[PDB]
Amino acid sequence: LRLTAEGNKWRTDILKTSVDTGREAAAEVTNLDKDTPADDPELLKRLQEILRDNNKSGILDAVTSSKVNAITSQVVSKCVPDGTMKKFPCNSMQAMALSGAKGSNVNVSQIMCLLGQQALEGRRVPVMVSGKTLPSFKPYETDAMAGGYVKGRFYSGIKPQEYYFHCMAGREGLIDTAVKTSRSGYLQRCLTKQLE
Amino acid sequence: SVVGSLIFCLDCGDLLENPNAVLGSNVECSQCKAIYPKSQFSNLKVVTTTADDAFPSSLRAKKSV
Amino acid sequence: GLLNLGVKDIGEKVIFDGKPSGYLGNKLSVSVEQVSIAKPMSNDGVSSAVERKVYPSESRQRLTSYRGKLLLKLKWSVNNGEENLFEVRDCGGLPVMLQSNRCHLNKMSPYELVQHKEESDEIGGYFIVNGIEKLIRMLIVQRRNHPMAIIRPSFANRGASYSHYGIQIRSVRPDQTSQTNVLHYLNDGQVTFRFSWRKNEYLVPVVMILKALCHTSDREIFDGIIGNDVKDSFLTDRLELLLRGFKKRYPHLQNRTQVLQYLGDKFRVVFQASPDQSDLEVGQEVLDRIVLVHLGKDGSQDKFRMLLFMIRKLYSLVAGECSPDNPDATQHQEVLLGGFLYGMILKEKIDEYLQNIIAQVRMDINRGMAINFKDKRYMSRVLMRVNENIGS
Amino acid sequence: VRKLLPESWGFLCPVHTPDGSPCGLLNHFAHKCRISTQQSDVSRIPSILYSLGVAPASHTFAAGPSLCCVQIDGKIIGWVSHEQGKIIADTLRYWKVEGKTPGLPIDLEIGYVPPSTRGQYPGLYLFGGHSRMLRPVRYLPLDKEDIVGPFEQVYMNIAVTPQEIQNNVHTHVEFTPTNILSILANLTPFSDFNQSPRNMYQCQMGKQTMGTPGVALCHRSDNKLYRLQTGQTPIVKANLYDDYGMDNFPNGFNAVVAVISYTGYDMDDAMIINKSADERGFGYGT
Amino acid sequence: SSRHGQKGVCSRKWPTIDMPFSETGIQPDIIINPHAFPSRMTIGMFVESLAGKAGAL
Amino acid sequence: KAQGRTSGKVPIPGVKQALEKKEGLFRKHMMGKRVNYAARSVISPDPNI
Amino acid sequence: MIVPVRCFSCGKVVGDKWESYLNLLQEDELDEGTALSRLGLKRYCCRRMILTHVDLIEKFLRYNPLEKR
Amino acid sequence: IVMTASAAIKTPQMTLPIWNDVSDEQADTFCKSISKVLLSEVIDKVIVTETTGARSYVIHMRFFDNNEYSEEYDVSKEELQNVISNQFIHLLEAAIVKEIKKQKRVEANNNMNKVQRDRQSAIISHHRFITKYNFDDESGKWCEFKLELAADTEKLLMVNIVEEICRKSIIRQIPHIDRCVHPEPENGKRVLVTEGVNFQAMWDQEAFIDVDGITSNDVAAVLKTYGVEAARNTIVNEINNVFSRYAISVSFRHLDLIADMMTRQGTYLAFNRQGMETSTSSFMKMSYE
Amino acid sequence: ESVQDQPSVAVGSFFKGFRAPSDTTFDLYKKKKSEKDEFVLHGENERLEYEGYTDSSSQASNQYVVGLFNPEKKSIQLYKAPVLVSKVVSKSSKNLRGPKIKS
Amino acid sequence: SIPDGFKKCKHLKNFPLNGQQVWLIKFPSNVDISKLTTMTIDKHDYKIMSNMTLLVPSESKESLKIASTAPLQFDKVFSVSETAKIPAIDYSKVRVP
DNA sequence: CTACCGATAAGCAGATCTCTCGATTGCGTATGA
DNA sequence: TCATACGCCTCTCTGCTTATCGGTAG
RNA sequence: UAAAUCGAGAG
Ligand SMILES: [Zn+2]
Ligand SMILES: [Zn+2]
Repeated sequence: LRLTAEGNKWRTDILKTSVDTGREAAAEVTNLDKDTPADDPELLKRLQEILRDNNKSGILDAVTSSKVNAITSQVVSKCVPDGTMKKFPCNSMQAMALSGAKGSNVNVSQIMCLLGQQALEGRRVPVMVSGKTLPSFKPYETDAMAGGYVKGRFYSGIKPQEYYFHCMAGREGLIDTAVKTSRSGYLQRCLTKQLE
Repeated sequence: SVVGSLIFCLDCGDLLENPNAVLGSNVECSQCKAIYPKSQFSNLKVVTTTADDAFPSSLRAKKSV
Repeated sequence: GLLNLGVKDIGEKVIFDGKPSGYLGNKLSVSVEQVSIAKPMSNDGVSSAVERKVYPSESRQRLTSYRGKLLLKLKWSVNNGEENLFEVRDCGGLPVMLQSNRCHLNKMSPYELVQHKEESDEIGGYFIVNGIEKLIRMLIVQRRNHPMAIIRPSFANRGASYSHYGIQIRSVRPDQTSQTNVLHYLNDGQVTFRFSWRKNEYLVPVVMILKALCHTSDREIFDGIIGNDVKDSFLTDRLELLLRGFKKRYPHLQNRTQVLQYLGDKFRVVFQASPDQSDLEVGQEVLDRIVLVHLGKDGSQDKFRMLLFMIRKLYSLVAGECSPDNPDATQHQEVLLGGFLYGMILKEKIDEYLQNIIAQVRMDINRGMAINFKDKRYMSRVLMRVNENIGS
Repeated sequence: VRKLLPESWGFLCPVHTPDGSPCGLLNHFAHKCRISTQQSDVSRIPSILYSLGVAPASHTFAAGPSLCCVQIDGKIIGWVSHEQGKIIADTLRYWKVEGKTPGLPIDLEIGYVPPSTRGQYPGLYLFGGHSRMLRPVRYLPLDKEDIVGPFEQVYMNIAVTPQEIQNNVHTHVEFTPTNILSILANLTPFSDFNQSPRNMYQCQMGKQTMGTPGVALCHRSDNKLYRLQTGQTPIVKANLYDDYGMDNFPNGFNAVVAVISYTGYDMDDAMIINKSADERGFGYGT
Repeated sequence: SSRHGQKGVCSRKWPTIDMPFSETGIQPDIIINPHAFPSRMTIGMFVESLAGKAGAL
Repeated sequence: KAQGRTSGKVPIPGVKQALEKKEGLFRKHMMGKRVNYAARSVISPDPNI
Repeated sequence: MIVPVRCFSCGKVVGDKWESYLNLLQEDELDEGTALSRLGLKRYCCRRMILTHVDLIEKFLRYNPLEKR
Repeated sequence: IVMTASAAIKTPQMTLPIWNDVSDEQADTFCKSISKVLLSEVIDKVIVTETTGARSYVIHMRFFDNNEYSEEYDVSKEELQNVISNQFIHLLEAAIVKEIKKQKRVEANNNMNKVQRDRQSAIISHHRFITKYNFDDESGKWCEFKLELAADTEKLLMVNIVEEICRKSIIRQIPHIDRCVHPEPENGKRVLVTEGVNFQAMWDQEAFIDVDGITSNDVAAVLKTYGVEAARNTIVNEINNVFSRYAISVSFRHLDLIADMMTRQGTYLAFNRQGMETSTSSFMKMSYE
Repeated sequence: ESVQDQPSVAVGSFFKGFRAPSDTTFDLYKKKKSEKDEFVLHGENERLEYEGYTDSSSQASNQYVVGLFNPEKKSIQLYKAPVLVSKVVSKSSKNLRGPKIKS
Repeated sequence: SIPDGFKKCKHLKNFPLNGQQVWLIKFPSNVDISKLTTMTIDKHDYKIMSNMTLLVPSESKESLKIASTAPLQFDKVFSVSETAKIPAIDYSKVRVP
């Protein structure tokens, strides 16, 4: 599961460029000019209206999710295959992912390089009524870190806020998994009763 | 006593009946029975405008922001 | 204690007998003023003397419950203090819980706990019933004493009010018992108070209670709901609609006394009242028993002010001036402790016990007995003819 | 209803929940969440508020969200401006944290909602009643412990670690980040390295283990008991494992594990246990 | 099960002789397939194994 | 279709209620029955069969 | 409960070493590692058996049904 | 699709294939022409003035700027005035009289032209209790009309009913059509999609839309207007495109059998008791439910 | 420059812009307490009854002071006046009631 | 209707109003009235910066009358608000690495 | 003019895999002891 | 005085079905 | 040997 020194250097250098991605995405969504400060009163007001509404929030979440997904794709592409301390076939994780024995490249990426952005239902993490995603974060925080985009990995561990966001995502996943099995049963039963 | 369409009694503070539904030329309070002549208040004018979130239109988004 | 506050706020339940005595013969006013639970003890057969001490280890081994005696003293009052007959009546063994103040392990050190066969670090918080451990699970309920702007389609859908807005408040009496008030909204420009005294629900115009709580003028209501917001045409129009609707529907109620009388004779059968309570008295009773209980009796001015605040909040909500409060967000939630539920159930069981003895007296009235309320023999005869197993 | 809201930060455990039908509904409390069970002394609070600039509610002529309605457990105490209400909220929190004012109990929750645009209804809300939810956090001024609740928390900035405190932003900080987790979630070793659907599986499964229920089993008549004959304290364990005195009830054993594909009798989830170890008492129970 | 939600029924009582012995002579008392880890990503188990080995040493 | 219930404990199911729902006679006793000569247990792997 | 007689992984007898380990910890100021090394437990499989033992038997013995408390 | 035979599906649309010779220009214009526009979509605000000096009601219908709304929605000031004077007041008076029945249980208007005065008098005669009417015949920016009413009635909101009337008023709409967006072509297919099903409307627009390849998401409308076999084809296509989007392959024999069973009577049947009773064997239905 | 703790004036609160004829007059009361005494203001007229109280839950926590100020001098004459919350009842409507019990 | 102990005040001091600005100062009970914005009084800091109806003694100085000219409202209103000290944290000892 | 025929508005009825444990079972009353 | 038998003792979807307000011919 | 309700679980 380890990386090389140069692989970690690449990963951290690319992740350093994700600091302003959230602010730029928010500014683009609110139609504000780029390079605007993250604490601009007009930007804060526009994000306030976006949070109050439910469609502007969805648009902003989709745009920021696309940006952070581009960032994580860059990180994974540059680091996963040619940054590992052990290479295939010596790397058992990589061999298992590539040969289809168990797991996949997304699992290997989450373990080794980046855990990506947490999506609850095609959307970022929920927001309080005060514009705060968590007590640890500013109101109307224009930061990908305070949007569910966790920069940690399961090899080096995840910070507390990232842990909370990932717990949210896991809970939604388990709820949907529980629901779908009961959902399909009535459809199958009616189909087979008529077509038996 | 008079703020909008409402008329209040300056003595007790009860809603006086609408002057357009009384005998005429005067209306009295239903509690103090004080004399309120129909003069001194004839323009019961209210101005109201719809909320900003009442007419969601495509041009509404583009006119601002 | 919560139990003492509950029996104090229960009040006295009154019955009459036919013995010509303005209303019906003499008066009986049964009430409870002290509920005491004792630590569990064993009679050891009939030996008695100094009672033995029971322990949870003994309860577990015997495969029975671990309960202590429950004591209530009845204030058998005849003709409003003419002749009072106090009597402490046991009500069976109330299951007590471990490590509580009414348990025998309340302050025992770990060495003593090991000596008494419990555990090195035994923790209570549970009841032993029929030799089987049990626990009253903590439940999440609405936050007390807070009016929350709530938007719900289930209001207009199958609601007597026609809107999906409202302002719900779950007030709790000082004896830890809840009574919720829903400030519904109507599409035609008025607000209807809603509550559920018994298992059924009732609706009352809000301005009714607004005038009934304290002596008020219509200008006072306008001031309370609109503070310097004279230019707010929305608020002024809604307030005018509400006041005109009240004056049109109830032109007779020009005074607090007669609006209270109307409330009283509207709520007379359900709020069980003897043929002694006047309409004004029973109206004040239902007012103190239903609307804004968390401010308690003798808080009519505070109830009036808080009702004005609730109305302003509802109008601001329907005007889009404030977001709805999420019922399921933990920000707007509290937890029912589990012992408070025990207190509520004890208060209701005491109420049912008092109503049962009064029903026995009424059955005696319907039949033909000596029915002398001043006779200790008759009082003990009617007290032994009613089930008293509150502990059971 | 089952969504993990961010308003449960430090009150409800994000991990501790039973996967399946009761998921999200049967949650558990954080191990440091104190539930108030008594009514705090709120007699002197109205007297303090009036001195701080609150106009009396009896004679105020004020209404609407444009004014900060100060309440105490559901009683309208007075009215004040929004900025003044914020100042009173901060001053009340300071006086509550510091141990000099007699009228203000530390358990009192000062919930303040500043004005916004179509936000929550504003006003200064004070609570001291029973059944409240309380959590200890470190008030950054005076470095002293403070008590907050869910209603007051969602409007206040609280850094998760002392290294992330920002200038003029954070006024509180968690004592440790690990007090937002429940028991059986703090006890999971290296819980920040697993997928969350595995931390929650471990939380659900730590209750089903055949450990030791108690030591007084000779004086109990329980219908069914699951006893582990020989348990061991973990080599790797959280600092809270001995804080709660959990070594009195060992739950399992330390086994020499080999992450190896050798036997061929374990692909999906199966496991292979040494025969000789089993014959030596490994994992025995009654 | 382990402390990271790794379920699994015991499959066979593998005799000690057939168990893969190490250089020091330690024959593990529990074998867990390496394929269980990539999908669940329970790296906490990997950290815990070596941390416990260092602690026991 | 029964009329008359003040408090009660449980309303006795009619003959119709014995044949109607998922727990009724049809879906529980002819569309699926408990079977003789059948076992059930936990599965463990075996690459040698 | 009481100390296992044999180490699970290999089979070395560690049932005669719990009291010695406790004495080495109490009387002398020996660390757990040094005490285990002195006892003769070189492999970590043997070391864990005495290092992580709980000894719940002492807690169990306080509940004696055949002696007056 | 399969288990309820929803004739009122949540999201009905058609696929309109544009001709190969029509560019994006004259296509977006066609979309704006076919899309539905409401009266509320163009009103900036309304300023209701109530006076009892008998119960008058002066409504000032502020409008969006002409140079932008006539380009966004392709609706002219003449059409705006026509729809107002023909439907807006007609609905407003009906709502007002219904409210009364239930209860009982910019400044240049003085400088006016002869044509405008005649129009105002005509609309006053046409409608019930309107005392004045004017329109911005040179800018299309406002439309005032007094609404003097009887003084015996109580106070009325006159704002939350004007909101509803504006939102329910139709400026230019074809039945069962809401919006017509122009999505990016999938693979060489110039596709125009709508938000509703009404085939006969697009049959007239042969110049822009190739009427032969009009395929709709809805099945009941396809069955009603094209026949049973087209309904079976669209059933198969809809039940397949959901699987394809989820990267799951189901052989078309299964979907063909399902569609043929669903349209075995020439009607859009379903797999429920309401589409089950037509069966020879009764025990099967009794065992079903 | 000179405070007057002794009862000189008092300020009431009926509603916004409460106006009464100049012939109307009120009477003041004073309980026999030590500090922060409760005040009751009484009055009557031809057909209206005027009354007021002071809320003890707030009158003992804050003080209200009236005063003057010269335009060219800082000489301020302090005057302490309590605040009374008041209500207005019509004399004819004050005795208005109904039947005790409706049979 | 005289409540118990609420004796009618025999006499009241004259309250001059003609001859001119009328202000209200909502002094907290803690502030000493006898001894007399960043004003400093006693040993604590304070913030100083038609609602009610005013009454004035009549000629008989045994009753209350509403003051008016030829009504009269207070020219200015002040509320002495008690303030505390909120000190900035020491970031050097707060942000421990 | 007025009856047959429709076109909503409202209410009504019926729906929304197996397996293992454990616990529990009513008041209310009224007359022969 | 007092026990066991008799008498009861509040936030989802699809249709179908009935009643009631409009219209056309005779 | 039953039958219903509630509670706790496994896949
Ligand atoms: Zn009056
Ligand atoms: Zn060994």
